[PDB]
Amino acid sequence: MKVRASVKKLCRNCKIVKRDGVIRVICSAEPKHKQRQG
Amino acid sequence: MKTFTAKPETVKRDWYVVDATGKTLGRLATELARRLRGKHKAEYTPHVDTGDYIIVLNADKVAVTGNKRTDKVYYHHTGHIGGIKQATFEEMIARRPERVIEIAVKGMLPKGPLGRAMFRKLKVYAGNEHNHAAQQPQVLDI
Amino acid sequence: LWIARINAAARQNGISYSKFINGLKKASVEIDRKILADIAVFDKVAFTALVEKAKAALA
Amino acid sequence: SRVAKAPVVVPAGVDVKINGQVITIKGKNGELTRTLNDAVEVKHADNTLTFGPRDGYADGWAQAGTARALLNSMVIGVTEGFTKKLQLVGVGYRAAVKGNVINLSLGFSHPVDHQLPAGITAECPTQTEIVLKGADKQVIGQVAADLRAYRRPEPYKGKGVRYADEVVRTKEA
Amino acid sequence: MIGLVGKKVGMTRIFTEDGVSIPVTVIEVEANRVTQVKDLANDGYRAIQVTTGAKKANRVTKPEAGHFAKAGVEAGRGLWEFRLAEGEEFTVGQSISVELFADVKKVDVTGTSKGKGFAGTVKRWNFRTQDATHGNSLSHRVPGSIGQNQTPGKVFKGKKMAGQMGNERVTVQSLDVVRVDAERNLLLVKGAVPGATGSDLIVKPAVK
RNA sequence: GCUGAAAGCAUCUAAGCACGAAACUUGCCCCGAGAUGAGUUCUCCCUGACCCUUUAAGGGUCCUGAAGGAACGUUGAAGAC
RNA sequence: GAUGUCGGCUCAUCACAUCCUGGGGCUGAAGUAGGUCCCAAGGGUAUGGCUGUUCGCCAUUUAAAGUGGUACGCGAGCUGG
RNA sequence: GUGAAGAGGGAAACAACCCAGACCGCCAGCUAAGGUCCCAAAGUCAUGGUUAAGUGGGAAACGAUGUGGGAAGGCCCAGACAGCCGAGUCGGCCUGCGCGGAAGAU
Repeated sequence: MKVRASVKKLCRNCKIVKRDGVIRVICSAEPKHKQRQG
Repeated sequence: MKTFTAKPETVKRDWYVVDATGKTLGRLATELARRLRGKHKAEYTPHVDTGDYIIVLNADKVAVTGNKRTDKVYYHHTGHIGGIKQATFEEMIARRPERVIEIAVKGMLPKGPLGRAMFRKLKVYAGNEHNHAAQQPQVLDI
Repeated sequence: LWIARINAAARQNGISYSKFINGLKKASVEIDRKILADIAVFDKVAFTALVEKAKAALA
Repeated sequence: SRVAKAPVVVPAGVDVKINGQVITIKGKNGELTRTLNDAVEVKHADNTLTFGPRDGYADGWAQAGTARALLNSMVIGVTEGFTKKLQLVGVGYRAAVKGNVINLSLGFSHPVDHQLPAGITAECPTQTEIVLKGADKQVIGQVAADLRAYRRPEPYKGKGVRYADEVVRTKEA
Repeated sequence: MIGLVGKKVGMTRIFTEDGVSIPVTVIEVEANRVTQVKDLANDGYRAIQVTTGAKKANRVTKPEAGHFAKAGVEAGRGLWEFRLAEGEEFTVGQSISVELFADVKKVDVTGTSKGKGFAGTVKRWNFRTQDATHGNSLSHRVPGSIGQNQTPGKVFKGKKMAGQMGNERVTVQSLDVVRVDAERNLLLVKGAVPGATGSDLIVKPAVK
C-alpha cells in the first residue's frame, strides 16, 4: 500500500473508487499500484 | 400599590404524564424545562418555584438525527490523575437509559439551590409503567 | 418581569407578546405594561376582552 | 434504471406472496423471504413482477435495481439452485465429509473441522476436490470464502485452496 | 458453589514416603447450620445464611434470640452469607459438614491480616534510603520530593505516604487440598494463609 | 471479504451480511447508601390519669422508666490519643 | 523595599513523532534473517573504568537499554564536586 | 480617532475595537450597535433555493466519476455507448456549497 496526498492512475488497469470517505486506487494487474489518500 | 409576588406557602401544582416514543431529544427537553421552571403561568416569579410535576415514560425510545447514534460522546473525570472517561450514545442507552434525558434537562435549568430543587419534580422511567396512580396525573401531548 | 408575565397570559389565549403589542398599537390603546400585568394576574375576563380587541384589529 | 425496467417472469410451480415490504417465494427447492427498502414499490401483474420508485425519495431508481436483481436470484434459486467447486493443491492435503462437518488436513499441527450452516450440502468426489450445493447465493458464497481462508494460494508454487476456475499468477525468486 | 467457615489452628508438616516435606496449615471446620434462605421474589437474589460455634446465654440479646428461635437452631458466634448458583437447593435448619470438599482439588482462603500500626514509607512501600554518611543532615529514612514546581502546584491524589498498615481483609488463591478428615473435622491445606492463631477463616472452591 | 445497483459491464457500500489486536466495556482482588436520589430483608420493646390557654405538629403537673446503650474494673497476636 | 541559576541523590507525572512485546500492506519477500509504510501508549525499558561533569569513548550484559514537556520537574526534601 | 483625564450598552471574560458623552428623582414611553429554542428579555415568523461534512464551530501547494446552475461542441432510427439489441453517450470551459492533505504534553 502507498499512503500519500496525490493519488492517480498509473496504467490502464487502474481504477479509482471511494470507500467510507477515502479515495483509493486498486489495480488488477500490478499489486504495486495499490494506493490510499491520507 | 406594589407589584404582585407569589408565596411558596400558597402555590398550586399539578401532575402530568408524557410519552417519549419517537420524539426528538432536545426539542422535548426545552418543553420539560419550561414547565418545570413555571414560565407558562401568569404568576411567574424569579425567586419562587411555581412549576408542575411531570412523569416521563419510555425513555429508551428517544430519537436523534444524523449520525449521532454512534458519534455523540459523553465525558467525565474521576478526580485521579489520568482519570478521563467517555461513552457513546448507544452505550449509554444500553446500560443507563434514563441518564440521557436527565442530563439534557439538567443542562437547561438554572444553576444554584433553586434549580436543584426544580430538578426534583421530574420522574423518568425506561419502560411503560409507573406507580403513581394515587396522584391521578393527566395526559400531556408534546 | 412585567413583559414575562404578559407573554405567559397571552399564550393562554392564543397569541404571542409581539403580535399582541402590535394589535394594541393598531387599535389605539395606550395602557402600559405595568397595568397590563396587574390585570393579567387579578382579572382574566378583562384580559380576554383586550386580546379580542387586538385580534380584531390585526384581522 | 435500465436493470430495474426489466420485469421478472414467474414460471409455473412458484408461489409469490407480498405483504407490505415483505416478499415470500416458495418452490420445489424450498422457501425464501426478504424485506425490501422503504423506497421501492413492487407489483404482481399476472405472471410477472415489476419494480418502481416511490415519490418522495431521492434514490429510488438505484434501490429499484437492487431489488430487481435480488428477486431474480431468489426465483432462480427456488427452482434450480447454485453450486460451487473448490480444489486443493499441495503435498499431503486432504478433505473429507461427515454429516454436516468437513474435516481438512492442510499441513498444520492440528486438524481443521468446519460446521456447515442450515441449508447447505457438501460432497467430496475425490480426496482433493469439494462441491457445495444450495439455494442461497449469498450463503453459498460466504461458505466458500470461509473455506478458502484457511490457506490462501501462495505466489511461488500455487499451493493452497482455490476456486476451480481461478487464475493464480506465479513468480520466481 | 458454597463454602464454609472455620478457625485457624496452626502450622505443621507432612512427610511422604519418597522423602518430601509438605508444609501445611490446619483448619478446623465444625458443622455449619442454616439460619435463612433468601430468594428472588422476596429479596431480589438467591443466597443462604449460616452460623457456627457456640455462645453463652447471658450474652445473647433478645433480637438475636428471636432470630435464632424462628429457625430452630442453637445460637452461634456469628452470621455469614453465601450466594447460590443455578440448580442448588437448601432448607432452614440443615447442617453442612467438611465432606463437601471430598473431591475438590484447590481452594481459596479469606481472613484478616495482622496489624503493624503506623508505618513509614520504607516498610510500607519499599522506598530506598539515602546516604548514611557523606554529609547527610537529618534525612536518612525520609521520603524526599513529593511534587513539581508552580505547574501543577499541588500534590496528586493517590500519593504514597506513611500511615496505617495491616489489619484488613486479604485473600490467597489456588491452594492445594492435602487432606480432608471428617471424623475430626479437619482440613489440611498447603502453604500459609492470612491471620493469627485463633482467627476466623472463609474457605471456598477455587474460581480460576 | 460475500451478495449488489446508480453506471445493461465492473465495483467491500449507497440498501443488506461476515471476520479482525496487550488499546475500549466486562470477567479477577479491595473500598463503598452523607448514593441528601440518605435503599432492602429478619428479629425485639413501649397499650396511665389530669389541668390551662391566644385551639395547635400548643404548655404544664402527677404516676411510670421498657428493648438497648453508656460509664467503671480485669485486659488483647487491636493501638500515638 | 531579593522569583537562590550546573551536576548528583530521593520521589515522580503527561504526550506520541513507538526502543521491546501485539495486529497488518508492499518487496529487487524460496526457508532462516532483513528493507520500507500503516494501526496501536496496557505493561516493561543495564552495571562498571576515566573525568565536577550533562555528553562522550571504552569493558562486559539484555526482549529492549525510545524521543520530548513539567520554573532546561524537584535545596521552607538532602549534598556542595 | 479613542485611552491618559470618561462612566453606560455590545464583542463569554477583555484601558486603546463598534454604539453612545452620566446636574438630581420616578415600579412611564421610543429607539442605536447587537439580537428573538432553554440557561436569559424578544419570531420554534412568512416565501423560494443550497449543504449531509456537526461543514457551520482553526490552515497551503496539490489530488478525486461528491453535486446545484450556464453557454457552446464530436457521434447517433441510413442503428450510437458498454456487454456478449433498440435510445441516448462522450470530452473540454465558466460558476455556488462541501471532502482529503491535518501530530503534544494536569
